[PDB]
Amino acid sequence: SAADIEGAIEDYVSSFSADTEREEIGTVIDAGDGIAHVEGLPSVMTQELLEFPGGVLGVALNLDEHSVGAVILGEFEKIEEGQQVKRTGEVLSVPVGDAFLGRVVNPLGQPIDGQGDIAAETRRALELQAPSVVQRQSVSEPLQTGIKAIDAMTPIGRGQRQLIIGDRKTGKTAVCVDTILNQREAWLTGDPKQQVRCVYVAIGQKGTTIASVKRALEEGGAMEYTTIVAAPASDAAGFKWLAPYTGSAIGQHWMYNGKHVLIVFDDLSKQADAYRAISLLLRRPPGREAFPGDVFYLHSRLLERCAKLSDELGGGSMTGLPIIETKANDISAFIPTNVISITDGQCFLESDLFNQGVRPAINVGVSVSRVGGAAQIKAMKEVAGSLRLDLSQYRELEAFAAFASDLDAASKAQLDRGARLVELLKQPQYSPLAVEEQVVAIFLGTQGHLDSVPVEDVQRFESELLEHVKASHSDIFDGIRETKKLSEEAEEKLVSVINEFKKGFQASDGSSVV
Amino acid sequence: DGQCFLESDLFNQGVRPAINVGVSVSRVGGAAQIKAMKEVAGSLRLDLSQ
Amino acid sequence: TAGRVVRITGPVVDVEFPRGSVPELFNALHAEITFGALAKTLTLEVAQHLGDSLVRCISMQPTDGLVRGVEVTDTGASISVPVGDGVKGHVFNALGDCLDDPGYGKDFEHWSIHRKPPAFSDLEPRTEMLETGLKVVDLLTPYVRGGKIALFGGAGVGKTVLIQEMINRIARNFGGTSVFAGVGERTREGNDLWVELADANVLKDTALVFGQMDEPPGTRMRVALSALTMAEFFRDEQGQDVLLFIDNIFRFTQAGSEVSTLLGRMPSAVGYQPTLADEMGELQERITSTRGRSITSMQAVYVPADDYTDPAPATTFAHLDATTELSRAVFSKGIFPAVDPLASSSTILDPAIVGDEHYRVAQEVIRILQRYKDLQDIIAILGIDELSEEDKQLVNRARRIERFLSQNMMAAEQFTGQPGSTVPLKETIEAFDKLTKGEFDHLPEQAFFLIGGLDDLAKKAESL
Amino acid sequence: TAGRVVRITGPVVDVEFPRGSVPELFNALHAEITFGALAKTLTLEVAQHLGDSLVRCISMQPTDGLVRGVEVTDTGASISVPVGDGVKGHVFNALGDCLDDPGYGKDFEHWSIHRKPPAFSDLEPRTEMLETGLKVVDLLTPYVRGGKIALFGGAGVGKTVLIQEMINRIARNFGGTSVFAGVGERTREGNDLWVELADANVLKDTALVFGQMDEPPGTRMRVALSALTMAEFFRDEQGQDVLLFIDNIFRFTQAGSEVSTLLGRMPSAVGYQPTLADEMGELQERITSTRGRSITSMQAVYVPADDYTDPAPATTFAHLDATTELSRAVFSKGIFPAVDPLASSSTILDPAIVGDEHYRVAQEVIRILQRYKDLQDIIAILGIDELSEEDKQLVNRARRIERFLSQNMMAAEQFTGQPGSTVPLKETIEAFDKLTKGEFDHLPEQAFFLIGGLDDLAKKAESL
Amino acid sequence: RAQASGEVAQTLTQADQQLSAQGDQVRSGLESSVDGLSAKLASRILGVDV
Amino acid sequence: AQGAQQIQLMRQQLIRQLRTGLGAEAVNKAAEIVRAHVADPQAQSATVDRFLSELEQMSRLRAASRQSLAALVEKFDSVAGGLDADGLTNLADELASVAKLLLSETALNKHLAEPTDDSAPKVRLLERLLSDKVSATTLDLLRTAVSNRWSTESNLIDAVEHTARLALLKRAEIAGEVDEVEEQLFRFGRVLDAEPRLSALLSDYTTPAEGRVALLDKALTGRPGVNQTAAALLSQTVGLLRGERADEAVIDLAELAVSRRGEVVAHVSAAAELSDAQRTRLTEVLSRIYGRPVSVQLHVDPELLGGLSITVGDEVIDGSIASRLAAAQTGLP
Ligand SMILES: Nc1ncnc2c1ncn2[C@@H]1O[C@H](COP(=O)(O)OP(=O)(O)OP(=O)(O)O)[C@@H](O)[C@H]1O
Ligand SMILES: [Mg+2]
Repeated sequence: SAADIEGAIEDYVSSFSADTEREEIGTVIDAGDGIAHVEGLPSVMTQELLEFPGGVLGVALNLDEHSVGAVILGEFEKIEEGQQVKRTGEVLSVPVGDAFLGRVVNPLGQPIDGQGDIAAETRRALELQAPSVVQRQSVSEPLQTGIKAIDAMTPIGRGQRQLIIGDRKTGKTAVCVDTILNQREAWLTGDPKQQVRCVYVAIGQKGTTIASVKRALEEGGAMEYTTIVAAPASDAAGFKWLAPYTGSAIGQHWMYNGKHVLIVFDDLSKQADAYRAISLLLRRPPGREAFPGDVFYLHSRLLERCAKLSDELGGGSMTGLPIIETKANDISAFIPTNVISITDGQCFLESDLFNQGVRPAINVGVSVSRVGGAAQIKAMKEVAGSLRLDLSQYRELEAFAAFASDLDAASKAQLDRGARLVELLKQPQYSPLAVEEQVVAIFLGTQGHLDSVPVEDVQRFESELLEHVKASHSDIFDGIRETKKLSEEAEEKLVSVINEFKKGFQASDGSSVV
Repeated sequence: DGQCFLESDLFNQGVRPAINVGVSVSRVGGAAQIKAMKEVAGSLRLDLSQ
Repeated sequence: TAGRVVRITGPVVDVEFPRGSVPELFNALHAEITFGALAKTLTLEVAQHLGDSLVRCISMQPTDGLVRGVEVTDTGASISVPVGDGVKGHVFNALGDCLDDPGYGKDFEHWSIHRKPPAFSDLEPRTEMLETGLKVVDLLTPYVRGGKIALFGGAGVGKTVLIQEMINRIARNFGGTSVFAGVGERTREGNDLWVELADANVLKDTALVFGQMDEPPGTRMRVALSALTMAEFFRDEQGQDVLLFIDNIFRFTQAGSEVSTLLGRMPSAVGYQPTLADEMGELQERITSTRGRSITSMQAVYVPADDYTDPAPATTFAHLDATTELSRAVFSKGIFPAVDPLASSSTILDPAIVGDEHYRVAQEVIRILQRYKDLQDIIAILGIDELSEEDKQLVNRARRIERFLSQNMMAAEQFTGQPGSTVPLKETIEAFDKLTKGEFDHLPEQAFFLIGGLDDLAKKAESL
Repeated sequence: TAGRVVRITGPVVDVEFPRGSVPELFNALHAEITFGALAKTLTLEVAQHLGDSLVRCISMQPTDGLVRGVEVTDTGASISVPVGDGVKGHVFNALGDCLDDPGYGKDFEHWSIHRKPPAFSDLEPRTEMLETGLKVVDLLTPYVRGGKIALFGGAGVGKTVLIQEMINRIARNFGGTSVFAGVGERTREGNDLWVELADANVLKDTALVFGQMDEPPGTRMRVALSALTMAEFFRDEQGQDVLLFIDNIFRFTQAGSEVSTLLGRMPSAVGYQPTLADEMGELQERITSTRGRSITSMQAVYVPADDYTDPAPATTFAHLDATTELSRAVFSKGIFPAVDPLASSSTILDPAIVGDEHYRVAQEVIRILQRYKDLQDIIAILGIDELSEEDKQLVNRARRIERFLSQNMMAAEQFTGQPGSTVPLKETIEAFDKLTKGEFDHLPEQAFFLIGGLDDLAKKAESL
Repeated sequence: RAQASGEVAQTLTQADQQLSAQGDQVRSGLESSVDGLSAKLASRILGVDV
Repeated sequence: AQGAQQIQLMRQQLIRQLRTGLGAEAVNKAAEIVRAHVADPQAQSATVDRFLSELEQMSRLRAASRQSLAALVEKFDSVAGGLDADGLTNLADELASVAKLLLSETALNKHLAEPTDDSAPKVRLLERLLSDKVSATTLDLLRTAVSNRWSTESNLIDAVEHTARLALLKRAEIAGEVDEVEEQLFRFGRVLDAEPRLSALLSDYTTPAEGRVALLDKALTGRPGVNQTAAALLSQTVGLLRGERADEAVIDLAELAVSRRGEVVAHVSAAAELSDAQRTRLTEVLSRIYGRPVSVQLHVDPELLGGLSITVGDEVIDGSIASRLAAAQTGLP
């Protein structure tokens, strides 16, 4: 192969030199359940990185006059009473650089995917200040998630902090993986003003689930701009606590360098659980649901790194998509309440909607985005303006589905429109839609072109129509993409092509749609 | 190995001794019955729950 | 003489002082984090005396990087905030540090944020209505001078536009000022508010005091007190009526709860701090009218689990004199300021504080609007034509009333150019008396949109 | 340099050692109880180093009879269990001592019960369906060959019956090695499983490790690890496909909670230990299958208080590919295997793996059942006659679908008298497509109860 | 896709074998240079020529 | 392309694992080389001399108890000016006797230790129960101690016991045997570090103090090699442990002995007992580094592969060739 098999080692032996620097030592006096108390280390600083004899690492987290209670970062069983603990003079820091794209790294920045090392451009402390009020800018650029429901009803603008919140197996990781996949078109442009770099932080997930997500991203082409900061359930509570901060630091390095980042925390509930475990093991006073007093701060300190920077700082942005698992759809629990308060908007996913087939299962109405239309392109803003009111009216009218003969003409029309809009917002997994396709699809429904298609066929009628437009009338898509608005001539062309397609469309019931 | 969940509501209704057939169960089941009783009452609990 | 940090458990820092120099409670102490990446000057607020010359403090800034044995210097006074005309037009944090212009106000007069409420003999024994000039507020839910107003709402319901409107009205009509106490701000929302106020040119009449969410709970708990201290200086020294916004005073309660948990105090009923009512009282009692000048406050309130019986909202509402609820449904109908006339309420809408004519007209308007809200279902399902003639007349009158509750706000002047209207209370009362009696049921509905008073109604009608 | 017992509190024993001989964590120590009635060698596991050369240990056998000051000798290594093909066909306890033949594996290769999970580099997702023959499982919660499967349930809803049925449906024909870890389950059912396996000649290919609930917390903690060590040996050192049945994995976390407060840990929510997630995560991650080395693990999970929001089941959910979820609501209605079709889920139920036909039928069944669940509130009060015609037809569909998901399982012959049945996946898909589409609306609903297949449906309909 | 997966799997194993051996070859040169590398490392740690 | 990247990553994995194996073999060979090289005595001496050349280029009491103990030490310093050798021995013995009394009479210790500001009542109890039974100097210090407030009751004992030690140390100062007493204290400390059974037997304070003192005399201090001051200090300590470790206590006593004389003990570990030349060089370099006179105490540790390690205060200066070899091993890419 090459001489490097020896040469590298040579470079080490020629370059290696363990010099004799003075060091402050502590001694482990207690050790149990992932926490080690270290007597000594007079000059240790809070959240410092202590190194234990067996190559183990810990974070000096409680400092008393007697001992330093440190949370051990893995390999806890190798810690014993009387062991020597050396202090590294550095607060928690992680390497950061463009080399992390396509890599799976543990919360310390060390690769765990089995490939080579990562060439770090720099190091960032996990607890650096978030951008201040004066350093930010109004959220005004869309971050197309590719999910019609989110992009139409609760748009996410880069610089925003949108919470995907819902019970288990409701479609959250699916939504965030779809969002990551949707950025491939932006990535292939090569324009940093469009490129979105993704950081999927997995907290408390099993290794095979992280592997499944990585496979979904690779088969979708998203792994060339995505890093996976993985803290699998096998990892110590310290890693589950640090993983969001690791991912946030890796993203922040790009963000301050003019790039746009997309951070997915999945989940922050397990982050909170790991922090609770650490706090209770350190005997910090408990509160509601046993969480420490500063658990809110734990999440806030994190999510407030996700900001859009002013043009003086390069204009980069970091978008947060924390994922929270709500038990029995109880959004009033402690952590859900905290993160709903922190975040700028909420996609509430419900298992009832998932089973009804409303998957991706965003409960529109209850779901909100405080950034609003500022996070939408003009085409989607104008097309999807009436969508929310139509869906609200449909949910009001749903009790009348059996008496459509007895309702007013306008009410029955609203019911029929709403059913088709609901079918329109449905979307298959791992298949995000470009913003132009979403614009055309929502245009079909809001403008009434689906009013003739049967409900059960709407999903197909959309899917084919776009498949037609892309292949034959791409001028519409190109116009929407390049100009960001649905021009009148483009709208007329779109209506003409919709009508032409209607004639050739075979409804599943055998009827004709014109 | 089983429950005999006695219910106050059933007790008042005159269903005495108050076995809520649905919740109650014996996981030893037919093994703890004589063959005549097992054959006669094989599905009795499930029939009553239904 | 200077203390030494002996314990650091997250935000909680214990400081050992020489026996003769233990700082008294709520004093601000300064510690230095010399680590390069996290270099800082921590402001620790003395919270307890533990004995043996130890004091337990809540760090107002993240304690990461703090080292045991680092010198802690006592300032000798509690957290002090700059006060004066200079605070107007600038954004401050809970500790009085200017965020948009660092080092600004460090040479102003500084006031401790821990001030007793007015003496009992100095309080105003009679509630006085605040004629803000908005038709909806002045008629349906009159505000209380020196009182507290809950501001229920959200995104896209014009809460920020209403805040701008009230800032303009307090600055222009009453010759007063405003202090925006951003408890638990989303830094994005805080920046948006700062730029919106600067663009509207009302920033010069408002002092912003943001305690962001990213800061530890000490600052989120003390920011309301800091902003209220600026408001108190304006009220007592400058002699100005003030308008203290507090978005969101649930945060303040929750920051108090988190601080209580950190200090080790046993949680109360629903996990709230045992002294919840006393903290809320110590905050709210200072918002009152004294010696002819008043601090009014519009305090956005979050209701956990939508449960008004929860300890936090239950304690908050013991002090709230009025309740303005902004509605998405009303906002979508073009009816700015977007106040829901039925969900909103006031505790001064009584025949005694307001005139009997005022109460009668307000109750008639409420009755009409409630009847219309009931008929909305029939209109939406069965159609307008399925109503009776009396029902159709009432529907027309209610449409016109609810559209006349809209107004050309001063905050909208920046968008359209039309000066905002300040409808006198008497004019609003007589105008709505005319509306409820059908004297204007023959004008088109578009005539009633965004117009202050009968003169504007007539002019717009003639313009259609 | 032996230790000395200082402090005994139930299952927790504190041992003071000489300074240079404090044992490492998770080491096995041997004390001796000399009282005649309870004389034994007591195995402790070092759980904490507590300082001053003291360690705190969790006793594996009951501490009844242990005396303060008794010599405690350190084994120098963690608890080791026998491994190899010798373990197949025998019953072991948590300590690796054979029960059906005492002193049997004492000379086999011994592996520590504690080992790190396989590295993330060696993990790949599993997407191969395991046909069990149960209609509900095969249709709505398809199991993954080499994946992680769970049978959640309340108390006494049929977890043991269903896990025994799965042993009957998966292991009887299995060509590899099976391991059954009875973690704090009932000893009667353990013996029943032992005799059932012996009669079916599956015992020769099955290793049973029992830590049943008569044992103290130490065994109920370490027995799952002891059995998982044998499973891991078969996975790694032999490459044989392995089945790993565990009943009940909740007892692991419950034993950890039982010893939690005696170890000095502050209790977390609902009285669980603070280390619930990490402790369970290590064990669960050791169970995964690595590429080219398959462990098909099925874990009966107990849900305390029938509350699926309890921290233990909720945290366990993240560790599983397929999760059948038995519910007392379905059990009360007479449906056996008692699966909640809506709450249960599987990651392999995608159109790309099970096919478009299977996926469509499963999603239509779930849709009908969810609509029925939403309507049950209306039906109980307003009556079925007031539903829409489409909704009425859907309700009639859904009742039959719920009853058709019931099946006469082989392991439940003593619950129903009738023998078990096996339904091919193709027949299940066809039958449920017919139901959801209507081809069976004319048959009585009781014809769909405990039948298992279309031929049985026709026969029972004719018998009705 | 199936054909590509099969061909890539065959290529991978072919490569796994070739690598394996290539590694054994190199392992040799490795054991030849181990002596010099160890001498250099010992000299470095001792602070003087070994 | 994914398969191409897979084979490329397999190649890189092979390169990395072969490099890891080569590095492991290389440092194992370097370990053998150094083990052979370190065994030489001249080479070992040269290595430690090189280490010294490299170096050439370089309290648990809380506030109230801390201040009270400082005041008591100041009072002892004031009194010691007029003391005598026999008087100092009597002072030490009487201070130990009052320490024993306080330990035995827990109620007496608790009221003599209450944090009350009023000293008159306390002193009144004091003299009432002990005035005519002890000398004057003793009471003077033995009261100063009672007057001052203490964070905890035990601290008061730790105060008087502390003085009880100083009385003996001052005696060593009177005779000029500071070096001899320190050396004997460290010898006894290392002796008690070994044979932990003896340390545990001495530690037990439940048994009568006289028995422990007799055991110590029979084992350690009953032989002519024990210095008088060191023997007295050990007897007093063994009499006043109160659950503390014997080896722990005696090494702390030696640290106090050196601290009284302004020096700080630096524990040094070496492969062999270095000669006096590099010993005095080590003392000078350590004092220069820390700006304070140092007393080096050696410990035999051939496992250090001919290197030298120092630990003083909370700081360490490690140049042990074993530690350097371990750093080289773990530093392999
Ligand atoms: N839009 C969708 N259309 C169809 N199936 C979907 C959709 N979104 C998700 N699913 C399926 O729903 C199930 C749950 O998906 P996912 O893994 O994203 O859930 P989650 O909310 O992240 O839950 P978990 O807590 O298990 O991680 C999976 O089978 C996924 O394939
Ligand atoms: Mg997920």
